[PDB]
Amino acid sequence: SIPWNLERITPPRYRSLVEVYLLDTSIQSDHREIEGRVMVTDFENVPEEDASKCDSHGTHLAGVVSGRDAGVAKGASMRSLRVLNCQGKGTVSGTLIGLEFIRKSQLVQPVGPLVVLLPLAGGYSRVLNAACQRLARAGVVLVTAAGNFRDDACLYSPASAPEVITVGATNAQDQPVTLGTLGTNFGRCVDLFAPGEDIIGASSDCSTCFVSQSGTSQAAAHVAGIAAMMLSAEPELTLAELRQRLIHFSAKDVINEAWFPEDQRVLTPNLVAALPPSGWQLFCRTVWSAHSGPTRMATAIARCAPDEELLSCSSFSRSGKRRGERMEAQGGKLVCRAHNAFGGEGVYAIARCCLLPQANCSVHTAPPAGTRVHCHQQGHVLTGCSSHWEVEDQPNQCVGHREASIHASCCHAPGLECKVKEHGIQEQVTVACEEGWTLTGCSALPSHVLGAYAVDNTCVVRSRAVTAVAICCRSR
Amino acid sequence: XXFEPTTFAC
Amino acid sequence: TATFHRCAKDPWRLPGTYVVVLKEETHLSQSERTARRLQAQAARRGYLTKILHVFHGLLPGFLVKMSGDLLELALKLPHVDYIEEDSSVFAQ
Ligand SMILES: [Ca+2]
Repeated sequence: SIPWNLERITPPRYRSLVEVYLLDTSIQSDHREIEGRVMVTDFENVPEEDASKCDSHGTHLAGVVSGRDAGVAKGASMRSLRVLNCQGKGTVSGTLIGLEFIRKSQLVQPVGPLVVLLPLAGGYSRVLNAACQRLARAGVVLVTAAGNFRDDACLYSPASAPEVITVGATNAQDQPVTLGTLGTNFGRCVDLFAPGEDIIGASSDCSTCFVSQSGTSQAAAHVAGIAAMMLSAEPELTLAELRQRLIHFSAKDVINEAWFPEDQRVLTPNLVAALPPSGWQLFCRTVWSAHSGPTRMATAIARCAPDEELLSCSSFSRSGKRRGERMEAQGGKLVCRAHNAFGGEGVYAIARCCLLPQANCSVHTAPPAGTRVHCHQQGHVLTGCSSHWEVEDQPNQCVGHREASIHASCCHAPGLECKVKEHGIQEQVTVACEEGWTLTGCSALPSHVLGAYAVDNTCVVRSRAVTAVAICCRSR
Repeated sequence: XXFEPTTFAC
Repeated sequence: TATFHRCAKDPWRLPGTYVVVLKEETHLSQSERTARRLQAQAARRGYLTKILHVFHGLLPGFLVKMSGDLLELALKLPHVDYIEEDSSVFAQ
C-alpha cells in the first residue's frame, strides 16, 4: 500500500508553520490530495502558447510535496505561482518576477520559514542564478530540479545556482534515471538525488485520481517536502545548516556510479535523500571544482558557502599530472586552489566545507627543504593538510616531500576532538572515520598518487607502498 | 503515465 | 564594465525582450529613471520600446521589449551592471 518512493525515504526510526511556494503550471487546487492546503496566489506570468494538460504538472507536484495520501510532508501549507503555460513553458523573466513576488509577499505579510520549489530548467542563466542567490541571502530555502537531459547540471538554471538545493532523480532500483539520451542530470552542481521515476501523485484528470509521473522535478519535490518537515521541527535552521543535514541524512553509496560518464563519477554526490530519524554535532561536506583547462598555469577553485568553514583542501587529476593544491585567502574566505602541471589535461580542486561556528581558522605554511608545519598550541586543532610544488616531477603536524611546500589548516575550536587515522597497502586506498566522527581532512602520505578526496566520511586516495591519511573530529 | 510528455523533454 | 548575455542553447533564446540588471546599490527611483532614459534615447532613433516591468527587491533593474540594435546604447546607460536576453524555461 505504501508507494515505493515514500518508503525509500523513510529512515530506520520514525513516527504547517512552514510554507512551500510552487512556481509551475496551473493547479487544480481542489483535488482531494491538496484541497484546502494550496492557496493559488494571484500571480501569473506565462508566455503565449504555440485544460487537463494545463494543470497536470503542477498538480502532481503539489501532490508529491503535500498530498494527504501520497505526499511527503502530508501536513504542508502551499502557495502556487503560475509561471509555466499549458505546454509547460515559461521564461527566465517571468520566473524572476515570480521570485520577486515571493519576497514582496514575504515583506508585506511575513509568515514563518519559506521553501521555494522550482520544478523547471533552462540553460545557464546569469540573472536567474543571481536572483536565486539573493532570495537565498534573504533567508529563503530554494529547491530545484537538476534537469532531465542526462547532462551536466552546471549547464542549466536554476540548477546551476550554487545557493539552491539541486536535486537529481533516482529510480526504484536506486539508480540514476536513464532513458535513451535523456535522464537525470548529474555532476558537481547536484547536491543530492531523490526518488524521481514512477512517482504516484494527484492527477488533474479528476478530483480523486492519481497518476504516476517521472522527472527531476519529482525528485526535487521529495526534497522540498523533506525540507518542509525539517524546518517544522527546527525552524531556526539556516540554509547552510539545512543543506548539511540533508546530505548527512541521505543514504550513502547506493548508486552504482558506472551509470554516470567517467569524468562525472567523482563529482556526482552518491546520496539518495531521506527524512531524518525522529545535542550538537559536526557537519561537513565535500565541494568539487570544475575541471581546469590543460594549460600549465591552469588552476581550479572550490569554495564553501558563506557560513561554512573550509577545513581542508585536496586535488585530483586522473592522469596525475598535477602540482598539488593550497589554501589561500580570497575575499576574506579561505578557498581551495589546485594546480595543473606540464602535459596535464587539467586538475580538480576539492574542498571540505563544515559548519563550525565559535571558530577562527588560518593556514600555516612551510616552504621546501621532508617539509613540516604544525598548529602551535592546544585546543587549536589541525583539520587538514595541503601540499603544492613548483617543480614538475606527528600530532598537529603536516609533512610532505622535500621539494614541496606544505600547508596546515589550523582551527580554534576547544569543543572539538581530532584524531588522525592511517592505512596503507593497488589502484585505490581508503580509510574511514569511526561512527560519530566527521572526516575533516583527507590526504596521501608522500609512490604515485592521482589524488585524494573525501567521500562522506571516507578518505580516498587514488594511485596507479601507498598510505591514506584521515583527520577525524567530533564534539566533546 | 510513466514519463508523461507533460515533462520536458520526456 | 556592462556585459551582455544570451542563452548558449540557441533554440531556447527569446530575442526581443531583455532583462537589464543595474548595479547593487541602485535605488528603485534610479531604476525607473534609467528605464525612461533608455526609452528617450531609443525614440530619438525611431525605435519603439516598452518597459514591461521594473525590478526591485532582489535585483534592481527592468524588463524591456525592444530591438537588439539598442543593446549597445543600453549598455552605456548609467548604473547598468549587465543585460541578459530573455530565454525559455521548461517543466521538469
Ligand atoms: Ca547547487
